[PDB]
Amino acid sequence: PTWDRLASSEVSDEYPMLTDRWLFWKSVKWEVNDSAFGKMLVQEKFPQSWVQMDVNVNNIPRYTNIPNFIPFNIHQYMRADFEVKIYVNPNDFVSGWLIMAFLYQGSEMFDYKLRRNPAALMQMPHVLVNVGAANEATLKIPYRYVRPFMRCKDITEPLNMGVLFVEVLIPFRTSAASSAPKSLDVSLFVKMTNAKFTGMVDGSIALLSKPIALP
Amino acid sequence: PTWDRLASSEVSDEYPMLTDRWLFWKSVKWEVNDSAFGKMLVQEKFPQSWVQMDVNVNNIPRYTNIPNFIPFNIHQYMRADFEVKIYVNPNDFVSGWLIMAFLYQGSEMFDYKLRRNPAALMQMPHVLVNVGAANEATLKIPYRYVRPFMRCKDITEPLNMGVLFVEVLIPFRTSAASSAPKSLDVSLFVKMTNAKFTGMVDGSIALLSKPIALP
Amino acid sequence: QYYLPPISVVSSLYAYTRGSIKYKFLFGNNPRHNARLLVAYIPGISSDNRLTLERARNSAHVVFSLNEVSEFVFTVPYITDTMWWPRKYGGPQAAGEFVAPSYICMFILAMESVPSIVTIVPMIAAGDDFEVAVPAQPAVGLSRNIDVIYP
Amino acid sequence: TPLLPTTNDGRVTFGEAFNDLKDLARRYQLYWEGTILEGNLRAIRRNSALVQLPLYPHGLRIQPDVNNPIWNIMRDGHIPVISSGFRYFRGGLRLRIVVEGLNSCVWVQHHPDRPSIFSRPIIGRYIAAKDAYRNHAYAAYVQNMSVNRTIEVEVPFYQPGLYGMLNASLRFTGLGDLLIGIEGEQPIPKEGIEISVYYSIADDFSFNIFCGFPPMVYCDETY
Repeated sequence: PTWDRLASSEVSDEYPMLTDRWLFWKSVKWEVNDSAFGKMLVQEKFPQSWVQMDVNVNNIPRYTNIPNFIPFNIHQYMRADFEVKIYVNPNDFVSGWLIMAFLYQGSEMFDYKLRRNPAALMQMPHVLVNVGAANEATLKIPYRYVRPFMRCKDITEPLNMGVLFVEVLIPFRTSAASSAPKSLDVSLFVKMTNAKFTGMVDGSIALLSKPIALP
Repeated sequence: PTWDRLASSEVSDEYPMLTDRWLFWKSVKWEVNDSAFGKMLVQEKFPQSWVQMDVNVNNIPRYTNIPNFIPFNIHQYMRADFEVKIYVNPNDFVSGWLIMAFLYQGSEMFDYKLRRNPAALMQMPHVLVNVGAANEATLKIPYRYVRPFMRCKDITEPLNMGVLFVEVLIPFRTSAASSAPKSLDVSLFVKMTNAKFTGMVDGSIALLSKPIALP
Repeated sequence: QYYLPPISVVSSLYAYTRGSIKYKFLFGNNPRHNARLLVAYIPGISSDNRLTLERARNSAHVVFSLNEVSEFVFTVPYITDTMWWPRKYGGPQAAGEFVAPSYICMFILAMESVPSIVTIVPMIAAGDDFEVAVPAQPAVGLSRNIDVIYP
Repeated sequence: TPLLPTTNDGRVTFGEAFNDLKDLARRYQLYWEGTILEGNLRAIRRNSALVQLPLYPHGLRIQPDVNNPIWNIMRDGHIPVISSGFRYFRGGLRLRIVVEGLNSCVWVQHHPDRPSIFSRPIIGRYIAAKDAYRNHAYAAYVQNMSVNRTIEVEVPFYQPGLYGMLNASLRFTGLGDLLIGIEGEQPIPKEGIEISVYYSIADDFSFNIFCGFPPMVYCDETY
């Protein structure tokens, strides 16, 4: 008697051998020269952008290639808790701060564009990252969604549970000299905690499409 | 202490939820008009032809599409016992017989072409199939190979453990009238019993090729 | 005028629904004929454009031998992302903008003493675990008076 | 530092506690108000809908204008403000529809399986073809306006998801349209009729996942 069991009679397929490990996702590079207050380094529909991080030459994501996304290829409904680690690489002669927060089903609020300001990001679940210490910081994102299961493929827009933000709380500031850097590197590791897939079909029974970006 | 454990330090990955069920493979149609003694209906490298039964438009097999062959996509070594069921469809006014036998690593014997004659097939492990009763018949093929594990992808020719034969023991014979058929349908179901995969890599790290046929 | 099953009429009186549906097939052959049928159901596809005998052989399917009985009963369960499903002919959305929570398909895999034509009659009833939710404007009406006044 | 001794959220100095925002959201506030004139309404109108009022816990999108200034200077009430801080909700509403200048009967129907299509109310004729009259078997409530001019109704949460979406823009996000209508031939007076709808939270209501508040504006610089 919990409400994920009230959506699907078929039991869930749980393959922890090929899920539940830290996967690398993206690395992003922010500049000294365009790092202001409220600069958006990462603004992604999550976990859609992570799971569809692998793209074709014609730019359709394929679940087949990463052993972590192997069940997303053969099911149609899925549900899982996430954790996003952010690592920035420690350069001692600079200073700056990153704020990373997650907005549950953010993209469909009427006031979405107003909630990007980093003042508003200090009110949703967030983490702070320096360049000195406080390099790594792990967020936690439990499954919270309108329906007890998310769709894995199209027919619109599967796997859009929220929006992940990474913004500049204190601008990337450097010393005035040439041995100083022009940028740094910020790497985002993901993993799934309670992965339940249901509605096991074939592959090639549903399609993916070239993914759309947030404004 | 068994000799599959003496080839691989990594333990085996066993996903019985997505393997170990009867999969359909091929259906073949044999005629009254070319059914003689020793006619070869099926002459395949097994289980290579079963696992690579799904082909591209450019004709490269893709493990990704059938939830049964999902581990063959992400590993490089594998080992498993098989069972081939053969079903022929019962037409009462005809008669004929099928003999199905399996020849361990047959394709590399110096006398391969001499062992196709159905007299020689009655000496390897085989089964007989009528059109009246004795419609279904299940063969059994334990894993017997030179090395304790089979390769799953190229670089030559992965998953070639033997040769499966289906030949005409007693010719397909009909009544001399028009309500008689010109052919029948013969369907081959496979399944895997002890599937152990090892050497888990990515996909797209090794390739498949357009498969070659036995002479 | 439509001869809706008992399950259809009751579900025109409610807003949501959920649970398995039973299909009972009845084959008008006689033991001389033989064939095979693959009845499968696919849980999340709403239009038949994309499915074929090798795509539908990977879902939950039973292969029916066409001679073991005349009356074959095949239960498609309830596998969805949500807990209640709206009806197709009341609200909410736009009629043919509808997505059923699964598809059922029937795939294949000639004597002169026997009738060529085998007729199949399908029957449909709700499964044992089936429920209906909120009373709503009935999607149907009695045909006592089938007259109407278009605008 | 030293801490300030407690008053039990005010029970010590005043008489009561104030420890929940859920409790302030149970005090009625203006949901929508407007007029409906005779031409603005429908032509063959014997059992017909008058307003199609989309039901949002965060209230309607306030149009601030000159001829009713509760929206211009007060903006929206305490209930839209508390609602903007939360992402989902699971409950019903309580309404009070005070329909003036009409003397016979006013049926109120609740359509819980209707999508959230508009953010404004639909007046009179423009109400869609299938909400234009009273339906069967939907939860309804008729009140004769000579006996009492105030309708008190509670709309339930009849909707299939784990939540209903606050702050919205199938699309089954909420608890669908409420419909208000006249029950017979009536004289629609000159200067039409005024409907005032007040709403609040019900006792089985909740606000669920707290994200931040959006940016606010101050009432004090409206003039």
